[PDB]
Amino acid sequence: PIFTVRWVAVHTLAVPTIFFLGAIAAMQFIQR
Amino acid sequence: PLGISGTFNFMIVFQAEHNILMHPFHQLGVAGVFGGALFCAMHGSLVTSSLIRETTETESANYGYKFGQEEETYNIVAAHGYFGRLIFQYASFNNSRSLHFFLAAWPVVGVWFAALGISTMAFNLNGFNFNHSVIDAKGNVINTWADIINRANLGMEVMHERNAHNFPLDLA
Amino acid sequence: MEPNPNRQPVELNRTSLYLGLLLILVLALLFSSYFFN
Amino acid sequence: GLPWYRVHTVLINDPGRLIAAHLMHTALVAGWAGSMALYELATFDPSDPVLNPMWRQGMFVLPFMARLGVTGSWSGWSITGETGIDPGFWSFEGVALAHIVLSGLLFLAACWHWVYWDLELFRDPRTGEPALDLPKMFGIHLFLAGLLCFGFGAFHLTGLFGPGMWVSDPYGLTGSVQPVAPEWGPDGFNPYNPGGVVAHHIAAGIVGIIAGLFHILVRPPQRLYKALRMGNIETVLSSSIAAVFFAAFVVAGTMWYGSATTPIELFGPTRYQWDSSYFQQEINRRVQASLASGATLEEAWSAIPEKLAFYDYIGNNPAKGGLFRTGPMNKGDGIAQAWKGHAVFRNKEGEELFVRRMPAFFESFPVILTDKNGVVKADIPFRRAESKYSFEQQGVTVSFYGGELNGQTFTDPPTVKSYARKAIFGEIFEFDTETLNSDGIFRTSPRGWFTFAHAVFALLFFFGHIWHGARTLFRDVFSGIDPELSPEQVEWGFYQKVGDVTT
Amino acid sequence: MSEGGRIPLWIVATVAGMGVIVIVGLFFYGAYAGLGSSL
Amino acid sequence: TITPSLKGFFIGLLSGAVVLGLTFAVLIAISQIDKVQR
Amino acid sequence: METITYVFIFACIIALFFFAIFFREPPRIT
Amino acid sequence: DIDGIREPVSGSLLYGNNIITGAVVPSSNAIGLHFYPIWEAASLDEWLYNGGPYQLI
Amino acid sequence: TTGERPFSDIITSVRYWVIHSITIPALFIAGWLFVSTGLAYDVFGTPRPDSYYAQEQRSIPLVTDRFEAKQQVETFLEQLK
Amino acid sequence: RGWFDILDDWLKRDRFVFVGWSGILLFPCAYLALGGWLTGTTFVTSWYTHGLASSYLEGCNFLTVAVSTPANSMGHSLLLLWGPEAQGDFTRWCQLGGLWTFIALHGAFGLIGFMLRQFEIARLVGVRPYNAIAFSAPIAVFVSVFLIYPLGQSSWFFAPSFGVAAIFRFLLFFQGFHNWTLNPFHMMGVAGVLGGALLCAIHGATVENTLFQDGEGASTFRAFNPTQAEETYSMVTANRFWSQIFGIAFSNKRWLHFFMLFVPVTGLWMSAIGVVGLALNLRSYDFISQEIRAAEDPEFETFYTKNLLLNEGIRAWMAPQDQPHENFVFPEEVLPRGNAL
Amino acid sequence: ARRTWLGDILRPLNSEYGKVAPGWGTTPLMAVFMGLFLVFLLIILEIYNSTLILDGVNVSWKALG
Ligand code: CLA
Ligand code: CLA
Ligand code: CLA
Ligand code: CLA
Ligand code: CLA
Ligand SMILES: CCCCCCCCCCCCCCCC(=O)OC[C@H](COP(=O)(O)OC[C@@H](O)CO)OC(=O)CCCCCCCCCCCCCCC
Ligand SMILES: CC1=C(/C=C/C(C)=C/C=C/C(C)=C/C=C/C=C(C)/C=C/C=C(C)/C=C/C2=C(C)CCCC2(C)C)C(C)(C)CCC1
Ligand SMILES: CC1=C(/C=C/C(C)=C/C=C/C(C)=C/C=C/C=C(C)/C=C/C=C(C)/C=C/C2=C(C)CCCC2(C)C)C(C)(C)CCC1
Ligand SMILES: [Ca+2]
Ligand SMILES: [Ca+2]
Ligand SMILES: [Cl-]
Ligand SMILES: [Cl-]
Ligand SMILES: [Fe+2]
Ligand SMILES: [Mg+2]
Repeated sequence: PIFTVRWVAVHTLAVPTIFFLGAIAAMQFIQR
Repeated sequence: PLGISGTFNFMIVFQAEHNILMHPFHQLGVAGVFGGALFCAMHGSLVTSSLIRETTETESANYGYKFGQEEETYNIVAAHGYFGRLIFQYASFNNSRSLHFFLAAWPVVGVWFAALGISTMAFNLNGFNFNHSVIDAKGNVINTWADIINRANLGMEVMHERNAHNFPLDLA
Repeated sequence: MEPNPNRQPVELNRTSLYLGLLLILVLALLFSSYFFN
Repeated sequence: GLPWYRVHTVLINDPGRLIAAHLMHTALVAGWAGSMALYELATFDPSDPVLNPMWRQGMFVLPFMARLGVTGSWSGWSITGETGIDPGFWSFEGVALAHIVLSGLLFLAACWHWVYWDLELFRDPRTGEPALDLPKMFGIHLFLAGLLCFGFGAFHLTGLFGPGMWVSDPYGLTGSVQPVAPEWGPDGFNPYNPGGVVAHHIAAGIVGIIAGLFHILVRPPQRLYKALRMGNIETVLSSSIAAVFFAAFVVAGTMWYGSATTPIELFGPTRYQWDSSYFQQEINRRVQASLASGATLEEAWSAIPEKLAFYDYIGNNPAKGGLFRTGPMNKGDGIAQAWKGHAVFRNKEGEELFVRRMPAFFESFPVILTDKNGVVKADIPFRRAESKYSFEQQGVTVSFYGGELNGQTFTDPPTVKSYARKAIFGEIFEFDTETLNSDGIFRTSPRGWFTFAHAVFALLFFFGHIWHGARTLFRDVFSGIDPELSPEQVEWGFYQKVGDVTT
Repeated sequence: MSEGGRIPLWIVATVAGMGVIVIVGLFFYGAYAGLGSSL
Repeated sequence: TITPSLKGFFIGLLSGAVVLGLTFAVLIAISQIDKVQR
Repeated sequence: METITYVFIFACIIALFFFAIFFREPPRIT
Repeated sequence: DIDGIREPVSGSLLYGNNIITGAVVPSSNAIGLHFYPIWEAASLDEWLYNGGPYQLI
Repeated sequence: TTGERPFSDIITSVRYWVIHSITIPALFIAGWLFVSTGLAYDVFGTPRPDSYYAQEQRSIPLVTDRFEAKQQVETFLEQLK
Repeated sequence: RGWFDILDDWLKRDRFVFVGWSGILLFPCAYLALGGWLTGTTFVTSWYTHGLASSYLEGCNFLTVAVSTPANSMGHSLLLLWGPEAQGDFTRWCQLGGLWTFIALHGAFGLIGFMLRQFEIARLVGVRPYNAIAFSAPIAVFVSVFLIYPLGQSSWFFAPSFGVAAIFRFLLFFQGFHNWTLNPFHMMGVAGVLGGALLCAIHGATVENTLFQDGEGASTFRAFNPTQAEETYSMVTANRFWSQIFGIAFSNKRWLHFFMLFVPVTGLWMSAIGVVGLALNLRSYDFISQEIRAAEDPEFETFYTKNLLLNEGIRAWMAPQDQPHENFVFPEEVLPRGNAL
Repeated sequence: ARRTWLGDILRPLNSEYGKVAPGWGTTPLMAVFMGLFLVFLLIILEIYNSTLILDGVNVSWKALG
């Protein structure tokens, strides 16, 4: 189980980003 | 107008009638001059920071450079090393020609777009309009910051050239 | 009296004078409206 | 030669002349205090501490003299408005004179230390080079500061041997210099408790003495001496500048929000006292207490002190000024003469109406009158053609209770409107605008001006800190980087640990 | 297999870019439908 | 005795202490494992 | 006197342009 | 008369401006985009009232 | 070189895309469901389109009390039937 | 030997992402400021603090989303999650505007962290710390605009909110209430920023158009070598050109680059000073002479008084919705308006 | 350099330039005090801010009568 500073730096940004993009995608289909 | 306060008048009325702050070309213009300022300070401070030692403590570092000298006056490798460690190795310019081209291109293109902003809002293709864009399930308007901007713009609109309009719409 | 060894000559070259004067005169041209108010 | 912005660096290895220069700076500051005091005494009008106190008169050092117990003139008056007082030598004039003399003496000492710069004291016994043992100097000076801090707390502020400090009631009506006991409970850390100021100086004094003795007797760790460059006096300049901008931000803060050490009778009220209608609330409380006790309206409002009413007026709000609107507040709205009394507005049906107050943000504000529930009942229209709430339509009248207009009622729309216009500023006053040729435009108080100067100076001193810290920690390279800076220290791959050549 | 080069970088770029286009495009569609549409 | 805001103050204090402590325990551990050979 | 001040300062600035251009310290190649 | 409504706006130092408020004022709205050189005016006084300097400059 | 393996070696590697063709759609779908199931609303306190006003009310529920602001918000939410 | 030295070793390794001691502060605070802003703009409302929608979730777009300031009633509350207002409730914390002080404070400490990084890397690489020094200007601007300015006003509410349209509103507010364009400190700011952009452009272009031919390619970028001793462009030809075109020219490269540091840094610092004045409403709002004359003389008009009329418009038409806590009701008849409009 | 009566008296106070304690010395103790100081500053800040609210501590002009 070997992480690196670069791996961590990359993923603390990339993982939320994909999650959020899925969220915002979904939001495009909300109707009032 | 050819004056300081006149310039501000022009700007405010422009915002009233074209919502230029919400126009992407003006936004690119801002990115260009903010960015220009930033990169100005950046280049300046990096080159300054890697000047090769040619002077003592009691003289200006500038005497370390002689006009017309053939050798570069600073350590571009040191400068690059610093900047690459500050961000990451590859956002940095090791090539001075590409660097200086970027320094020319960023503000020049940004300002080109600023000029095109004014020159197209000249034909009344205005900034984005999101007035009452968000509505709730009943139909009530849910204001956003766009709508507050609209209220300010309205203030400007109704007050400008207070004796010049006889008809309800300001069509020019 | 022993002369002080910490002394140092001072310089202002001509280009620095022009820059300085420009700075002062342009600052003055800017702030004077506010001084008269 | 030296560039103009470096001329003073000739002092860095000349302790004697450094002391000379510091002496001269001290002489200049002391002299400025003396002169400023004299100028203020030459312009200050002591005849009305109620509607023309110092903070209306653009007074800046007078309140600092008063804060610590100097309240009287050799001429017989006092700032609390007493007569036939004998202040002793320490009048405002005495304080001023003292600072002038101090200035002179410091100037002379400066001359002497400048000429006799080459004292044995400044030489290192070993190397014979100029040398200041900064860590021990810090000890000595800390100890001194602690003794003086403690002494100021335990003797002066307590009145044990000294005058005490300015204190007042929560509405700044009855301020005076009083001895103050230390507060040793948690309320000592209440900014509005003077007791805490006293306790602070006592405890922090003691702590200063103890840490001073420590810093006298215990050498710095090698690692700290190296890391902070304790051989280099500029390190002391960097950290001292940091401490000082910290202090400057703190005094700007407590000047703007208020504390036990920024009383409203010396510096004027706060912007927040207006935001929350602090004084209007106390005024209404007193009035209602009077009514409930069987007084008439005229009596209840006439029982309101002019001083209190004056606090409830936006012309005394320090957030109503202008950067280039210069001079005393009196130069704007005028020299306040008298409370006109409380204005009660009524419409033709006898409903009492309330003028909407101007918030500090607004240079100008409309005139709008509502009932108790906040429903619009009257106003002054911009466009007249579809007006529904004009004073003429709604038959608005104004009656005054207390002050100069007590018992009077006005019904003609122009006058009613005029007083309404004034009512957006809070309580209404008569002003002398001819004496100073006042222009009618609000100016800030010394509370404002102090806050401004010190916030700005703090912020600039942050740059000072950054600059001199950099110059300390980068001394080796500040004439340029090593001519042969190997392409293995600035490039990647060559070294494991950055900078470390042995990896 | 961590073998670096097995998938041609131009194909990766093309696909990824097309993805970006798709997602932004969905957001722009969203500006005209549902919440934020003014309708 | 202890007000809710004082309780909260202690909670913040401790939260920050735990965060810094964990950070430094981890950093020190990693640095111990991953030693710079000389 | 305000007008005279504004115009004075301006005039001095133009003068300065003249000296800074035509009476600059000449650049010299080493 | 910048907006062509006989409401003249003062821009110069001698007519009550400082450096911050001063301006050379844009030509009159009654002119619009018409070319207004000095010689189209009946006089310099007319020319000045209508913002001719702005166009020249 | 910095010591780690080049990114262009990774994003062109089969292993990378084996991992991420799973993890990326998973994260995406997860955020999607964070919104589509309405959880986001209840986590951040964001009004649904039917929840800005009670049916006949037309005044913003502006917080006006600093220290019982929590209570005030709870009250505003109760007033939505 | 010694955990401190070991740790220092590890922090300062030349990895892809330099950590350093500075990173211990920088990375968490920066990450939390950024993450806070993305979280807020994506999911969080400003209904209870402003009466505004402000997230993608509510239907805002990139231009209109924001993390908004807390309600005016919060004062200058630190609004900590565990504080007296939120009492540990994350949801109410968001609703009460907690994310704004979260982002402002983690952001401040982050900026501190970054400048510390600039120092640490300068020190480890062996160069002078001018980059840090220059970063003092972004610092001054952030601290004065996001901290000092609202600290001087009634509450955090009047701080800038973190969003595009929100910031635009901040601009217009400062025009309408502060007459900020008239302020000589703002003017110096503008001169430093536009002058900076000018120097960036002109310097870049000049170097790129006085290049020596150092290869045969028509694309000239390849003809440069990082370790070369020679200047890549002619300072002499550049100097002649600008001397003949503009009348004056740089002749000292070191002065040129220091000046490029000096202009925008000095500009931003001046603008910060002006904003500090505005914290106290200490404005450059009026020229008293102008007002005395205009008050007495209904035919006296300048661009200055015209602009004041615009400002009055802004304040009246924008204040009820922009300052909801004031509960302003401005009947139609009191709204200032010119003819017809 | 010139000796004086007072220079002679003061001499020991400026004689130990560069003298240091070995190693880390009292840096740990110092660290502790700095920590306590940070906590103190946090306390008075939060009290002034009304984030920390104490019995008998009224942070108002209405503190004492
Ligand atoms: C039990 C005995 C006792 C008592 C009752 C007091 C009482 C007090 N102390 Mg004292 N003190 C004591 C012992 C005591 N002290 C001891 C033993 C020491 C160690 C020597 C101190 C050291 C000390 C310091 C350093 C300070 C006090 C201060 C005070 C006052 C706090 C109220 C206030 O107005 O804060 C207002 C000040 C604050 C709330 C602190 C602000 C902290 C800032 C935010 C840190 C960041 C600053 C940095 C520059 C960033 C700014 C950025 C900004 C622009 C956004 C109060 C009179 C404070 C004071 O003098 O106020 C006038 C103060 O600053 N004391
Ligand atoms: C010799 C003794 C002496 C005495 C009794 C006075 C008395 C006075 N001075 Mg004068 N003054 C003096 C010397 C003196 N001065 C000198 C030598 C100078 C030139 C530097 C001045 C320059 C001066 C000016 C410019 C002014 C005065 C003013 C005054 C009056 C207000 C005092 C005040 O508010 O200070 C407030 C003092 C402080 C807030 C002390 C700050 C302490 C800091 C925070 C210490 C931080 C460092 C320390 C090492 C921290 C650690 C300590 C440890 C215990 C923890 C008062 C009558 C004021 C006045 O009314 O003028 C007419 C005024 O404006 N003085
Ligand atoms: C701590 C500083 C300080 C503060 C807060 C005060 C406060 C006050 N003074 Mg005092 N005063 C001071 C120091 C101070 N003074 C000093 C040092 C002197 C000697 C010069 C005086 C002499 C003095 C006199 C003679 C009088 C006052 C008066 C007053 C009152 C009105 C102030 C006013 O109109 O300001 C106006 C402020 C401004 C117009 C702001 C100036 C901003 C400068 C010009 C900006 C410069 C920018 C720079 C050039 C840019 C560089 C750019 C470059 C780096 C690129 C007010 C209580 C008046 C009073 O009412 O007394 C009864 C009064 O008559 N003061
Ligand atoms: C305790 C305060 C303090 C002290 C003792 C020093 C001391 C020094 N500074 Mg530092 N500095 C400080 C605070 C201080 N600084 C602050 C607050 C800033 C930000 C404004 C700086 C920014 C700074 C820079 C950028 C530089 C220095 C340099 C220096 C060194 C040479 C100074 C010189 O010859 O100037 C000579 C100055 C003049 C001949 C004229 C200056 C005129 C000024 C700009 C306006 C007039 C102000 C007026 C006279 C006094 C008002 C004082 C009051 C309002 C505070 C010297 C050790 C220089 C250095 O490192 O050299 C190696 C250097 O380059 N300082
Ligand atoms: C180093 C990085 C760092 C820094 C500087 C900050 C700073 C901050 N955070 Mg953030 N945060 C961080 C990382 C960081 N955070 C991380 C990793 C997370 C995820 C866990 C968070 C999640 C988070 C949340 C949810 C919140 C904050 C908040 C805050 C603010 C208030 C914090 C506070 O009051 O602590 C108080 C506690 C301390 C400062 C601990 C001090 C410990 C002392 C020094 C120990 C003393 C020991 C003593 C000397 C020993 C003596 C012995 C003797 C007694 C015998 C502050 C600006 C709050 C905020 O932003 O509100 C708007 C908030 O709500 N943070
Ligand atoms: C082609 C697009 C036109 C707009 C951008 C043009 C870049 C150059 C314009 C700046 C001129 C500055 C003053 C002259 C500065 C100067 O002298 O530059 C010189 C520099 C180097 O010249 P060379 O002679 O080596 O190469 C140019 C020719 O000789 C061909 O080899 O020119 C270039 O690098 C041109 C590259 C353009 C290749 C396409 C660029 C695409 C840019 C895309 C931007 C899109 C932004 C959208 C908004 C986000
Ligand atoms: C010798 C002697 C003597 C005498 C002394 C004297 C007489 C002194 C005086 C002194 C003095 C009388 C001093 C004064 C000082 C002052 C000053 C030092 C000032 C300064 C100022 C400033 C610095 C300012 C600045 C500014 C301006 C100008 C504008 C606005 C802003 C500002 C504030 C920045 C005796 C007999 C005692 C005895 C012994 C011997
Ligand atoms: C707050 C808080 C926190 C934190 C959190 C976090 C940390 C988060 C993160 C988050 C994140 C980290 C997120 C992200 C997101 C992202 C996004 C959302 C993106 C998008 C993008 C886009 C949309 C793009 C665009 C573009 C550009 C920019 C340019 C190019 C073109 C294009 C168009 C592509 C905690 C828990 C501590 C506690 C509580 C509070
Ligand atoms: Ca529906
Ligand atoms: Ca008059
Ligand atoms: Cl207009
Ligand atoms: Cl019309
Ligand atoms: Fe360059
Ligand atoms: Mg939508």
